[PDB]
Amino acid sequence: KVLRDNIQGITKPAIRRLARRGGVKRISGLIYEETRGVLKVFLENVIRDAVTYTEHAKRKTVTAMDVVYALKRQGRTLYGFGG
Amino acid sequence: KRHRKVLRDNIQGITKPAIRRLARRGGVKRISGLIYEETRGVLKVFLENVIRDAVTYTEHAKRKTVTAMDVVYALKRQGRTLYGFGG
Amino acid sequence: KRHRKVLRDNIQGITKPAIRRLARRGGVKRISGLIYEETRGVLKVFLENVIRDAVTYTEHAKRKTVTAMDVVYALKRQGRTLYGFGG
Amino acid sequence: RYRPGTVALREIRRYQKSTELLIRKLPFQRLVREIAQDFKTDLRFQSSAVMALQEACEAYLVGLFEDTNLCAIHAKRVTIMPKDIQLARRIRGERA
Amino acid sequence: RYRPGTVALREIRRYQKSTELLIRKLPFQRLVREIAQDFKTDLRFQSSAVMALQEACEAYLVGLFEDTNLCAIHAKRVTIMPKDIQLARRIRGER
Amino acid sequence: RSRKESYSVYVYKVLKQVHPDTGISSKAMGIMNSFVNDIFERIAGEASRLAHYNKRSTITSREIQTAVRLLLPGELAKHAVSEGTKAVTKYTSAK
Amino acid sequence: RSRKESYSVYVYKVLKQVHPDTGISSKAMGIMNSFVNDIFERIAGEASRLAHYNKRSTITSREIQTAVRLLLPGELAKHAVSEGTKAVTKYTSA
Amino acid sequence: ARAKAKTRSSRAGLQFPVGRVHRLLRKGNYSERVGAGAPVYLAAVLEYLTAEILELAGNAARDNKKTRIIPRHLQLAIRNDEELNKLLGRVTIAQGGVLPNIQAVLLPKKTESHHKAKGK
Amino acid sequence: LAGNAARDNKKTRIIPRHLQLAIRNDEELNKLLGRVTIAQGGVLPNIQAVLLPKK
DNA sequence: GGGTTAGGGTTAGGGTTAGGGTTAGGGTTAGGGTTAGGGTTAGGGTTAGGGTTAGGGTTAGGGTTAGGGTTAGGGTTAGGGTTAGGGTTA
DNA sequence: AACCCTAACCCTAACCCTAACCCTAACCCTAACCCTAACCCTAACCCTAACCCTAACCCTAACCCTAACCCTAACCCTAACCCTAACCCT
Repeated sequence: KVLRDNIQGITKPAIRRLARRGGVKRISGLIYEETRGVLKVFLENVIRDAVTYTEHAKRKTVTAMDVVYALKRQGRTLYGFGG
Repeated sequence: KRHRKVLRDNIQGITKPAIRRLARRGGVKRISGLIYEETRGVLKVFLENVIRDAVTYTEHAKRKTVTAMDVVYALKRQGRTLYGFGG
Repeated sequence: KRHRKVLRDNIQGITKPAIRRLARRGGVKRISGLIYEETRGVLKVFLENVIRDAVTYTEHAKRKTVTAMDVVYALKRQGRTLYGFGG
Repeated sequence: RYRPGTVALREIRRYQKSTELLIRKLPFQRLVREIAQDFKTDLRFQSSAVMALQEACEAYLVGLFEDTNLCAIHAKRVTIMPKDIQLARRIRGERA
Repeated sequence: RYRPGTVALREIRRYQKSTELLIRKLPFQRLVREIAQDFKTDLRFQSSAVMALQEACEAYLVGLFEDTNLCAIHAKRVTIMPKDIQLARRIRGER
Repeated sequence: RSRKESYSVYVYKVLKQVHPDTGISSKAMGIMNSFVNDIFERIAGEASRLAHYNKRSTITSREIQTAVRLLLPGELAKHAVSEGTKAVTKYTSAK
Repeated sequence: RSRKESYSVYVYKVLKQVHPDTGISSKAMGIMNSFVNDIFERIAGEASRLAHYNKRSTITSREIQTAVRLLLPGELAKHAVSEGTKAVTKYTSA
Repeated sequence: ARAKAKTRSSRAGLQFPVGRVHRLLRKGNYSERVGAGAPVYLAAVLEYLTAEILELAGNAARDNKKTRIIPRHLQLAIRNDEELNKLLGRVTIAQGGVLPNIQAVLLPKKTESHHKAKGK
Repeated sequence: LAGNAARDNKKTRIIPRHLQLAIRNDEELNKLLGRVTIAQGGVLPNIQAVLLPKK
């Protein structure tokens, strides 16, 4: 739990090269806030799912297996970490 | 003299004024020209997929009658839990 | 009613005693694993882009029977003239 | 001559306030029978099955038309384009 | 003097031909820890878990940006708009 | 006569309890019957996987209570959890 | 310490059979291990529902053969079906 | 030890069957051993959901002067609540219909200025 | 604003009612003329939700 | 679930012309990029110390199962409380 | 927000096993926790080089006009195709 200086963790030049990987050439101005809000909502959902899972297992450590299972339940079968 | 099977004019079963009131239910005011063919092709592809799924299901059950339960199960497997008919 | 064999020959018949017999006339001695399958497919276009020409020719004269006089004009467009059965 | 712009909304409200079928039954049954004959011959159909098929097709068509209209109205255009359907299908992930 | 229009494509190709991480680790860990503290206190995090979280977030952001660019380029506009993200989220069914 | 299982008496009793002088229609009964069987295989199906992921095989009251917060959203999940806790308390109080 | 089940020897043997002088990497082994377990619960999971829908409880060779055409697309489904039929024929022969 | 008729089972107004779920879960190939408090929780959750759906559909049915629960009423009630729509987002009710809602940005003339002149 | 408010009633003439409807609608114009009571303009059709026959 | 014989009336399918909706051409005047410069702030080594992670006997409170009794529960059956259309009134 | 005349489907009783809910004893099998020690999360810092931040000059890009003409908007006589009972079987 830090101050409200981590929510603004997404800069502006660093997100320019991030969108360039998909094929975006020019962005805008309010994108730095809209993308941050969408990422915050999605992360709240995934964190809530992982918390419910670790509460079912009666554990206090969010492991990679629980995150993979929550992502698969949402509809994103992530590979690599876990099993 | 006494035979005949099926043809292919049934593919053009979607008219033009009848599809105008169909799109008006969702909120469409004006359509176009090639929509009558694009929508027909998309409907044909989707119906081929659903019919293939129902045929595979009725072949698993070793039946020749496509019932409503098999169609509902195939739609739920695709991602459309249809209610009303079946159980 | 009608016969259940409405398949109308799903490109079959020409199998082992036919493809091998046709290849033995040219000079083919042995046949590998695949060889077939596509052998019945390469002959589908030969009847797809030839019989359509005869149908289009018979449609111009307001007829409905593809006689032997129209099958020679379709093959002459591709570049394979046949003598004898045409006339 | 009066300006159009009111009969369309009236027809939209009338068709939205009613739950009647728009597509016929026998043509759809013949179409699905011809489609089923392409995979395996000697196949029959029922009434509830084709009814559920017609309902699912109507729902899918309504959703696709609504998505197309919502995509076209956001580009300062009251009408839709034939490419908008392919765009919506590519976004939704139906054809990739 | 090079005219603009080539450095962007060069950077795009360079970032597409490489598989390196772009977002940091400690800020993301602090962010997810602050988010987890809103539901229940006394919670910890691992390394593979936050790595998978960062990978999933990067994939989701890449997909969202690609969808936004594909929606914006079809309206005779080379740039994207803040409403295009909400439009793509409404079409995909995320809201 | 192999009769089929259907939820009709309980549905009618619930409807009469929450709304007097009311009833169900023809297709509405089949719609509710297909809706009950749909969520019946969704909530109970996740409990088996949740028990298997922890090397267990006992689906008790906590396995169903935790599955509520996963399927149900927010306010409905808390209400269902409170109702289930009150029900299990009334059950454990008197048999 | 209780060992963990992983598909490594069979994967390496298959890779050596289809491509000599080749091998697997570090994360590629975990990716393939997570990919095998994903389809393992998808094909076998549909067979149970297909057997329960017909008031049965026997998952034989036909229950897995029919599930191929549902999960796999077109050409891959026919190839997998042919491979499974040839395998069950070689098994029933000797 | 029969004594008198001890009425229970459907206690606390729980009209849902507290037992058929346990019978359907044992033979449903879900788990090897099933507990006793799980069927009670499942029945309570199902009954609460059904009661909420019925009480939210009846109020919409009474608005159109209809004391019957038609599929149109259920479709209008499910697509109205936020949580009910988020839970049943992919479910399509047969013979339901779309919610009556128009759309803005439809007239292109808006201002309708005088392109001609006052004097002919 | 008055013309835009009057064009909705199929009347191309600005009346004091249309002026009152247009003034009491914009947020920037409401804070300026908040103490101004336009004669022959009425009020705005605003009814509380508790007064309506709900459930 | 198919397949028959009336029928007939709502629905589908032939002209038509006139009004506003894309499309085509010319600056336009506001709008992103970059290369020259500098002042970082994130990319790498050395630790080391506490704050967590990770296996193992041992219960007793958490469960699982073969037997009844039985309250609650499942197909039929009326006659009445508002539900659909048709002229009126609005 | 005629609500009514039409009017059958939602409508309260009732009801006969009745098939599942509960009982009643046995078991039996399913979670902490206290020793513990190992390695991974985190805590201060140095450098220095690619990485990042900030003005000037200007060449394409989006938008607002102007005329312009061809497609989709709205009857009309139909009269073919879509329903609406009623049995009848295989």
